[PDB]
Amino acid sequence: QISVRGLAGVENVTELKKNFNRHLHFTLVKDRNVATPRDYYFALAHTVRDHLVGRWIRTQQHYYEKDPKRIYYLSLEFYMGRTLQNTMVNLALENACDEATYQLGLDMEELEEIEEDAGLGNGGLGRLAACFLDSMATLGLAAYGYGIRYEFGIFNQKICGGWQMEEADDWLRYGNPWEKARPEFTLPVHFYGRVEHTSQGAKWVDTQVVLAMPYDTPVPGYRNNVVNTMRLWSAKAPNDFNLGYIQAVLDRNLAENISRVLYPNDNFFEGKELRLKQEYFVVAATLQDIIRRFKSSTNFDAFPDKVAIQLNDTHPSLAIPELMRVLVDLERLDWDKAWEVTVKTCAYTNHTVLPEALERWPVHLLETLLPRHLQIIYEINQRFLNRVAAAFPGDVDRLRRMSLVEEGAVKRINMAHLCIAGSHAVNGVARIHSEILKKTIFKDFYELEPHKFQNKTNGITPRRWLVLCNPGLAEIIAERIGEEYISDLDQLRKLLSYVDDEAFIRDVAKVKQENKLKFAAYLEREYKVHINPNSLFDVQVKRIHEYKRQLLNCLHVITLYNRIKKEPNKFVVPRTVMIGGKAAPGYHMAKMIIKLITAIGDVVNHDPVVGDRLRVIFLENYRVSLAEKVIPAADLSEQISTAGTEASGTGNMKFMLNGALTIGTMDGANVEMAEEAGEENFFIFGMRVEDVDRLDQRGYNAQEYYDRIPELRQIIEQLSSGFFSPKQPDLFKDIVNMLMHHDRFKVFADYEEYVKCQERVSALYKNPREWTRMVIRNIATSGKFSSDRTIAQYAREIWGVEPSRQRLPA
Amino acid sequence: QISVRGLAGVENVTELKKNFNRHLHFTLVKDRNVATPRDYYFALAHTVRDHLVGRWIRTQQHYYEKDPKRIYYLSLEFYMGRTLQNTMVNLALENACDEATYQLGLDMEELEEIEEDAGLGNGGLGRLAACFLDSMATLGLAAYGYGIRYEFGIFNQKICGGWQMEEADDWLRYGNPWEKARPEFTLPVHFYGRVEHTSQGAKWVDTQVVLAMPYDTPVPGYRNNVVNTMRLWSAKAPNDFNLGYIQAVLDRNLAENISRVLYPNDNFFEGKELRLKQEYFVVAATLQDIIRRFKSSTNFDAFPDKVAIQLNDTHPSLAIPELMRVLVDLERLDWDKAWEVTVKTCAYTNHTVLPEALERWPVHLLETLLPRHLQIIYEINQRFLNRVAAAFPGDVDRLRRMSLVEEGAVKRINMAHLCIAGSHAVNGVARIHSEILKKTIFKDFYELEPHKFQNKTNGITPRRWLVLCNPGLAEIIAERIGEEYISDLDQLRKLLSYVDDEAFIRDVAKVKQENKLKFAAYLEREYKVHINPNSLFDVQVKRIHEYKRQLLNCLHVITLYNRIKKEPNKFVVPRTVMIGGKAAPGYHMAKMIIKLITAIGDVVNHDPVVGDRLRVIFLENYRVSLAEKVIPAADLSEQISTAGTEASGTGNMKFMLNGALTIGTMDGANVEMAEEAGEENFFIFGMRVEDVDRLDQRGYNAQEYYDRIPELRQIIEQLSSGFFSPKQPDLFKDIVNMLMHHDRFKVFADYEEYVKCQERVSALYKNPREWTRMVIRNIATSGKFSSDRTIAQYAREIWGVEPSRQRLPA
Ligand SMILES: OC[C@H]1O[C@@H](NC(=S)N/N=C/c2ccc(Br)cc2)[C@H](O)[C@@H](O)[C@@H]1O
Ligand SMILES: OC[C@H]1O[C@@H](NC(=S)N/N=C/c2ccc(Br)cc2)[C@H](O)[C@@H](O)[C@@H]1O
Ligand SMILES: OC[C@H]1O[C@@H](NC(=S)N/N=C/c2ccc(Br)cc2)[C@H](O)[C@@H](O)[C@@H]1O
Ligand SMILES: OC[C@H]1O[C@@H](NC(=S)N/N=C/c2ccc(Br)cc2)[C@H](O)[C@@H](O)[C@@H]1O
Repeated sequence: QISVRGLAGVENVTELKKNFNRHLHFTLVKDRNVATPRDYYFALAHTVRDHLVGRWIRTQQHYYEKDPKRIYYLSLEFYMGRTLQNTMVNLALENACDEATYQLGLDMEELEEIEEDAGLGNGGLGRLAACFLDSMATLGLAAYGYGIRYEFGIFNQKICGGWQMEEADDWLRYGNPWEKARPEFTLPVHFYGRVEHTSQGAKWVDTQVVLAMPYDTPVPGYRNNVVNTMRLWSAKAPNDFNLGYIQAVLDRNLAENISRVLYPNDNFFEGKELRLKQEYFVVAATLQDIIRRFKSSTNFDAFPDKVAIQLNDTHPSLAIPELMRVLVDLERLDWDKAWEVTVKTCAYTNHTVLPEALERWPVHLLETLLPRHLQIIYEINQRFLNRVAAAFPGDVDRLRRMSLVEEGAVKRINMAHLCIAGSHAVNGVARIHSEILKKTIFKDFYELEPHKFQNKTNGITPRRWLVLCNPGLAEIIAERIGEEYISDLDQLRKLLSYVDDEAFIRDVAKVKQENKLKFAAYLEREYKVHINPNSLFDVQVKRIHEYKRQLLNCLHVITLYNRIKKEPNKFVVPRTVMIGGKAAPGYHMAKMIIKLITAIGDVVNHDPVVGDRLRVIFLENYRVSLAEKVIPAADLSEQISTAGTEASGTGNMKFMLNGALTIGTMDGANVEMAEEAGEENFFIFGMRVEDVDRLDQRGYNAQEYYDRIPELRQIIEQLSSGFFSPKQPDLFKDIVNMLMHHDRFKVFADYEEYVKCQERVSALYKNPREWTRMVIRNIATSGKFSSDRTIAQYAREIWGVEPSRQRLPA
Repeated sequence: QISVRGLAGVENVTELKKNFNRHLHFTLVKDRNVATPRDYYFALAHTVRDHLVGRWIRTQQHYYEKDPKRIYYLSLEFYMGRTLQNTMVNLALENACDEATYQLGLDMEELEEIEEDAGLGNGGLGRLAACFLDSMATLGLAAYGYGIRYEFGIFNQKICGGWQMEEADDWLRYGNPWEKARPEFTLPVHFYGRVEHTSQGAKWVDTQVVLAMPYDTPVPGYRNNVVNTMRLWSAKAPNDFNLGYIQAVLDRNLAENISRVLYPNDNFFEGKELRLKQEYFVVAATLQDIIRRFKSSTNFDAFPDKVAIQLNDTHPSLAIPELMRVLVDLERLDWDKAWEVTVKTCAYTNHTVLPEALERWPVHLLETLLPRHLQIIYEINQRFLNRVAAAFPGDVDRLRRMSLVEEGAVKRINMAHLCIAGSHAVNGVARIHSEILKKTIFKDFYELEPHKFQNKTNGITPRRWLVLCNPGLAEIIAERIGEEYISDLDQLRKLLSYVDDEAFIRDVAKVKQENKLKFAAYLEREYKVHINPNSLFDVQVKRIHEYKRQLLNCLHVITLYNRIKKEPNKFVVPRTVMIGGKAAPGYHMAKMIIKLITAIGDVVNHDPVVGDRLRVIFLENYRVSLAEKVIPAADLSEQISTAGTEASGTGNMKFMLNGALTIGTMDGANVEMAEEAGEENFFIFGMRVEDVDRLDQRGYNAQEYYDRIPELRQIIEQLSSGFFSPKQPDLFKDIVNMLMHHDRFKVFADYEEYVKCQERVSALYKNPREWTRMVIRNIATSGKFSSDRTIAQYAREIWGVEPSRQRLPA
């Protein structure tokens, strides 16, 4: 039907149809009489996956013959979403499969909805890993993603009585057609035990063993015939485990619990032993696999020439002492040589500045679980601190600030300090974030080793985040500038010469309207909720966090409601305000915020005076597949974190690429987005980082704002008095108290500017032509935010490898 | 190569080769450079399984269109062994696959060794279920096997220092190519809760729910294109289960533990809650599936015309009150009608008379776990006992003897009594066993309802137990009488006219010698143990039980050793004595017996004076795949249970079919085997049932035997003094004490006759011609012991269905 979806050739369509029937029969053991919709999905998945196989074998074979430097991306999170459409897109099979299924009497889009998200991540960090894998394959890098195959991913969110309920994400229940178990590479991982010092070095003995079994998932590049591997480890008990009899067999569950569930606590570091076990498990299995592949090329001098390990935050930081352990204890390298190898191999990416999220493991935990690693960390620390002492003689406070070991009630290891010490490169994920790292939280480290600190501004893949989710937009763009932009997103700049083109303006606006109608219909069908598709779609989707300031959004919503109620017969630009995102299960304030949003909806949506001029909807179970639907439909992207708190954001880039305008603070990548598009084409408001700093020095007094802004006072009074919870008048007392007395994120301080800026948004929307021209100016300058650009920068400036857009033979 | 293995046509071989390569590539994601032996096995399994698919779909479709009466065989055990060769045999694909793999440079027999046994049973009862499934498919019956998909089957047995060690049988670790998950038939099973009595009947409420997910395995008939289903249930937690967060997800293991492991305690009934849960789980899921299929044909009068449920022992006895529960509580049938339906639907097969194996569930367990079922059982009991009281007025002791409820310390439900009450047919498994049921343990029930009691003598499938495991024997038989005997085993009688045929005598003896050489080589290669292949292979393989009297065998072995040591330069017929079998992990005496056997081996095998004249080997990890190897190799089958204790035995029939002579007591099916072959062609010794009864009346005094048999005294003295355990002189004091003071199985009482009978065995073996002629007389009369005969009897006399040897279209 549409051009960017590929050719639907006669031969290909015929072959797809016959392979679909073959799989239905031989693979699913069904005929058309008894086949369920799920059977049809699986038949299609197997049909498509067959096309990856040759490319996958020949890609890995090529890496064996050419022996390039290998990139190992270590993450505890890979937020992949669905795989079927992505695979079809990257293989140019979409139209052919659509035609083939149509002729078989099936709707392919309906089949696509059957696939579970691989929800193996929490939010931005997990999704970044996934975009990165796609870009590495598209850029022809010999790259592997390594993580954990969680049996249960991020919980499914249900809203019951306005409250978040969690249910287990049993995503493997029907089987996963995109994975291949690799039992021949099953590896032992060691825990507990004790250290013995012999004549010939230390030995880690009396350990408990858990097996690590790998599962490989393909990562296809965009039409280049490259298929890379994501290898995820699953925990398996050894067969003699605990081996009264019945109990011993049942107790195998204990060992296998390691890979059972993704930790969803993205707000607050919890020193939980099971989490520590997960972190070591992925690291130990991965490093043995890396070393095996390196040997199948004695001389570890060449190790950093053939291996790069990227640590996605500090979660896999144990790679540093584990690499030392293998090199010193097993390979018998001297300490200094081993250390040089380690440093040159490892690089570390930081994803946050919030102190409560920093991993600081109690020493007593590491002592019991990983006694040899603790010893190694102590030795790393002593040698590192000796370097600090030599560089800054007499600066004793610097020594305690930089120590990997934190003294206090419980001694802790600061994993970020370990990562900086043991890496040749440290990067933040947006220019302002990387600057904050050099100036504030890692200032001491920057002063010691300034060459280590880099920036790598985040990006998103334009395959999933434009071609897949918004084919209508991709197509009208391709009609004018061709298809090359899909793997060279900077080419979108050519769209600037179309900002005055009446045909293009009409098409951009039409695609948005179509996306909005489609989403308005998705809401009615799957959720029985009714929305006005001519309203401005005002969207804030992201995990619920105080720093992300969904509360500020709530305050605006109530302001709009109160203004309408005050002057009911005055015209206002109709809005559909959509907020969605999951709260970490133990984060009380975040759960209260969700309840607030639904409570506002309950009042606003049923007020007859309001009509269809304002609607507040909580988007349930926000996840990658829902993002693919809502983002193309959005007019306004809410990116309103307190300046200095959102390291980068990536949702912001998704909205920019898909034709929404952004209202945002100068925080994270918003700064660079505004810089690319021009500040005139962005709705910027609020404190800058410097203003926040000024406010902290003075002391933040929320009362001052309450006293001087009558509209804000009214909202707080409504919240306190039970206007939004008639039967539980004090329901929101925690929220009011926090806002009034302990708001780390200065919600009131940005309120006035936010509301005024929102008025300017409404003003522009009244003029559809000018709204759309500004939209074109955003899309046209979104090129920098391709993860292809990000990955090319990692490759050249950190990994020491050249990307390549050249095809492998088909 | 050999005729009974089918045609290796050019077209078929070419197609097998190409489908093998297709699976290696597309299914296993490998090419020949990196493929492991296990990959080759899987490629072959997938190639063969493709051939089942059309037949499987068309068989089930046929049952839907013709709507025959369906047979549901309920068992907690299905001891299937390996599936690959069996599938090839039943599809006539063996030679073609052998040729195809040969041309690809692979040894098919080597590939076959890679397959794990499906070890979903303990011994005879589990293996009987498997033979029965094969026969039901071969006889064209619309039959389903229903059980549990245990994650862990019978433990793998390791021998360490002469002691049994158990390890988990992780048989699904690499995936099972013979199963298809059927998620659309996932069903809820209820536990705990409480009963409410409303205006309109009882209601079972506040239950905990565990999901039952079915997995289908094909059961191919012998060359008739019939493929029946074995459906095994797996336990799955519902998604809102226990839904702090992390723990709730980890706790899902609790629910799923139901299908985790097979109970291996075949010696002693343990009232363990988890076992009770397994029993209800299989019953509840199966009955819903049965009823669903029955409705997809309101009127339950026709239920017994369309449904037969066979209960394999009392393990699925809860089917009776569960059927009542569904009929009364859910369908609202009156009690008496529901009961009539239930009785006409259910039949019960008893497999033992040993009191300690009888299931007697504590009332307090059923009260908590299954409160409604207990109420139903109480009501069944009252109505049943009212019938007893009317039939035998004033016989108050009969009332307490026949009650389903046993009074005592803890009240218990006698599940065997429940099964008799609620079934239209009760059968034993060999003529003498069924007689014992009528005369002793169920005498009261027989007197009340004599029409209910039947015999169905056990059988084995001649597909697995001749064609598959002994193709050489199958072939020399087919050369003379054709191939029809394979599904009509009575035709083996035609071999009687060959007992004087010199060519046939030579061939029978040659096949045995070849089997023995092959097994002698298997022992050296996989276990590094050295045996003389010209010795008599004296084999006792079966689970270790006091009643099976492996100890009696041990006493003979020691007798032979002592006689050799006494007269070293006298000629004796060389023997290789092989004993194998697993002991239930909590059965101390059985574990002591294994240690005794190995301890005897340790002395006997290293005595220079003995030479290669006597060797004692413990066959480690006896299981179906090992039985397939050792049984064809055996000369002498040890079937030496105390008369009245082995209900049937089936190992006995396997040896008879494969050319071993039998030394045995007149117990179980041995009686009928001797009757078929003629007593002159069997080595019968020892007490008959009547002699055992006489001895019990008098009182069994082991001392008397010890005092009057000098050779027996010597052995006991050697055992006591530490001759067989020099470093732990008292190791075997438990064994001696048991033999001397509390031997329920009268080992000493059969000793003299056993030893004398064994002398007659040695005498015959000295004359190979006469040995072989007697062997021919055994094989030729083994026809009655085909499970095809057994199943045809069940079909006609219990299920009310006619078997059919007619082909379905290919
Ligand atoms: O879903 C059923 C099972 O499938 C198995 N896959 C097998 S046998 N072949 N896959 C081949 C394959 C071919 C191409 C791609 Br692109 C990916 C996999 C997986 O190993 C199991 O984990 C899984 O549960
Ligand atoms: O760079 C990608 C994105 O990274 C995000 N960091 C995230 S999701 N950390 N999660 C941390 C975490 C900690 C413990 C657990 Br258990 C789970 C998650 C930043 O907040 C975004 O600004 C940035 O765009
Ligand atoms: O082993 C990998 C997985 O395979 C799956 N089988 C699938 S997808 N098709 N089978 C088709 C089939 C075709 C013919 C026969 Br005869 C039996 C099964 C099973 O459902 C899983 O339980 C198993 O783990
Ligand atoms: O009819 C087939 C065979 O049945 C056998 N019974 C067996 S294996 N019962 N297992 C009972 C059992 C009880 C509890 C558990 Br937990 C496990 C097994 C008889 O002993 C044989 O004589 C007979 O030939």
